[PDB]
Amino acid sequence: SHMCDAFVGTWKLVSSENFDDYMKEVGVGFATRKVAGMAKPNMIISVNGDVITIKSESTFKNTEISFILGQEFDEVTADDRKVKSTITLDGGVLVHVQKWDGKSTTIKRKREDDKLVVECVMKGVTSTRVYERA
Ligand SMILES: Cc1sc(NC(=O)C2=C(C(=O)O)CCCC2)c(-c2nc(C3CC3)no2)c1C
Repeated sequence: SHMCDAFVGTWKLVSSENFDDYMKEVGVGFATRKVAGMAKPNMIISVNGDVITIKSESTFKNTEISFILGQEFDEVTADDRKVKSTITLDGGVLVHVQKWDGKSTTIKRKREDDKLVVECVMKGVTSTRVYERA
């Protein structure tokens, strides 16, 4: 058993708060925000040795990242930003920092009761996206 056991599985989005404003702050344009706003992605998390994989599967777009904790990687986001990402575990919370064009956003993923709560922060704007097991 190990580092991210309680994260592993298939998760479905059940609620989203303040996501449009988070997207605005990140720079997403109108049409993408509207289509992104409707999506109910599945989040699929797996671990194989030191490598963690997080897939996002939806109607719009399927994306995937694989990474080692603390080791920077290149990532193309759902809104087509080319970012440099680093994910660490801080007190049981996955902390994902994306850097691009002198900007930064932080996405925190944590287990709370039977949910996986995703908090997305850019400058003063927070969006909370709640997932349940599928
Ligand atoms: C079909 C989907 S899902 C999704 N984003 C998520 O699902 C996101 C999260 C999650 O995994 O819940 C958590 C992190 C933030 C994003 C987008 C989308 N994000 C963006 C900008 C805000 C980054 N632009 O588009 C689309 C088109």
